[PDB]
Order: sequence, then C-alpha cells, then structure tokens
Amino acid sequence: VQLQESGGGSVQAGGSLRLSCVASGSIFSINAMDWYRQAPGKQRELVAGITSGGSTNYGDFVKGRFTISRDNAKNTVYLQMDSLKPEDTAVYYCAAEVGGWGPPRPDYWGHGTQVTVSSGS
Amino acid sequence: AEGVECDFSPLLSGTPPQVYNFKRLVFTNCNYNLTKLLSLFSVNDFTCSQISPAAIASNCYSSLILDYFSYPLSMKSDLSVSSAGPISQFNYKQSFSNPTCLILATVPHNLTTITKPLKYSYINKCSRFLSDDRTEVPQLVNANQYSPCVSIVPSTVWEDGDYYRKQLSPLEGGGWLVASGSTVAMTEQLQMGFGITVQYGTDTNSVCPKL
Repeated sequence: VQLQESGGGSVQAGGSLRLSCVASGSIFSINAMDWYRQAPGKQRELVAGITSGGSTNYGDFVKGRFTISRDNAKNTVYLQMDSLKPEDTAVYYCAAEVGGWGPPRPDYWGHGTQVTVSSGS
Repeated sequence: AEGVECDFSPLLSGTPPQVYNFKRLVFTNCNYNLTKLLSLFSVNDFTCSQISPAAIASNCYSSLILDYFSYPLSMKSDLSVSSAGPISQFNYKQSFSNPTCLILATVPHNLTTITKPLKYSYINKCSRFLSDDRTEVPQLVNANQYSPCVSIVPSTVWEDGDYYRKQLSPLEGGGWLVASGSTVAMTEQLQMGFGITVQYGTDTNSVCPKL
C-alpha cells in the first residue's frame, strides 16, 4: 500500500509549514498514522501521531507548535507546523500502522519529504 | 419517620454512562427503599455475593454505594463477580471484601426521562508498555476504581475497532498507555446495569430501610 507526502520545502526559522500525506493504500486497516523525522545523523524520531480512535499524540520536542489532523473522507493526514526553529530541520516521513498496538512499529512508510529551516542570514 | 430519604434521582434523569465510566452514588445516612427503585425497571437478573437480594434491601448499613451504567443484556455472560470477561477485567470490578450485588434491568416504556446513548461501549483491552522494555502489562482494573484508560477512551466508542493511545511521562517510565474500544448496537429499550456494594459499620449503621 502507498503513502505520498506533500508540503515539504525550505522555510526560514519561526515560520509555519504544513505537510500532507495521502494514503492511497490498498487497505483501510490502518489503525494509526504517524509522522516521523530524521535529522542529519540522529535516530529517526516520532513527531506526531493520530489513531483510529482520534487520540492525538506528539513527540516530546514540539511545544504545542505542531498539530496533526485527519479527514477520513479524503484518506489524508495533515501536520501543520508553526514557529519552526532550525532544530526542526530533518527529512519528515509519514507512516501507517496495520494492527498497531503499543509502541509505534510502522508497517508502511513514505518516501519522505524534506523540510529545512534557516535562521538570520 | 425522620431522616432524609436516599436520593436515587440522578440515575432517573439523563443518559446512564457506559460501563467503564460507571456513575457512583454513595449513601452514608439514609432511609432507602430498593423495592421502590426496582419497581421502575424490568429486572432481568439480580445476583449477589456474600449477601442475598432479600437481605440487601432489609438491613442497615454504614454506607451504601450504587453504581449504574448502560449495559446490554446480550453481555450478561461477562458481568459477574468471579468473572473473567473483558468487563470485569478492564471496565468495572466491585469489592472482594464487601457484600455485593449485580443487577441487570431494562427500562420500560413507562420511563421517558432516561435518554439513550448511540450504542453500548466497553473497553476490551487496556495495557501499558514501558519505554526501555516493550513488555505489555495489561492494566487489570482494580476494585471500585476506574480503568487507567478512562483518560484516553471517550464517553462512547465510535466504531467497533477504535484504538486509543497515550504516551507516558518519563516520570512513570516514559512508556505508552493503550486501549481498544469495542461497541454493541443500541437496543430499542435501553438496558442498564446496577452494582450495589455495602459496608456494615462496627458501631453505627445509619443507611436503613423504608419500614
């Protein structure tokens, strides 16, 4: 099944940006879909996630800046990111969990879009 | 006959909650009439532990605790004291040390002040994962307490397989708290469940029957 991302680009520090991940997946048996990011040489880390039950959960570094949403009518999940800072520069992926239970162990991943953040000059 | 009568009214008005959000009414100084309360509903089963239906309505207590909630009769099999069903595992468990009753009753057409929920909901799994060790620890609900998963499961399950999760603080281990919703289709007549737990005092029993 496929995941596709949009919205990635360069943004200066403190700006806002929105990514989008449309799931043209064979199955609707995804029970949660999550956003991850991989910064130059750090572990891939979880940024945000939304579930079957609509419980929203976020990574420990976003201080309310990021907000995830899903409209099941368009098979798509949005991640709107505000007050970005250079530390948020990474390659962001969206991922889907099939029968996920407990800690996120995604079964399908996207090709990843990249966000870069520049400060000052 | 002086004494304030036990006020069973809050259950007659509104929608009785789901089983994992059971409403709890405690009575410490009362005149009560269980026959009065039960004449309003169509009681299907009335089973007790370490007491009998005749004795539960016939005695003085130091406190009387009434839990009520929406509960379908189709799941009567999973609602018992010694039970191992998902209800008395993650949803609602009553005390071992105290005399105990468990009532299933349907609300008849004579009662139009009790509104219906969209469906019957209950938690089929609630478990906790630790950060460094992903060993799952099912949060078996303790007696007279709520599931830890009430913090993340909504008032009513939306679809039968819904999945709820919450990340825990690094104080408590930094793991994940996870729950699964499960649903039952609402019935034409709302069906309910009642739990009764009583405490006899060593010196004073002030929750006393009608007479």
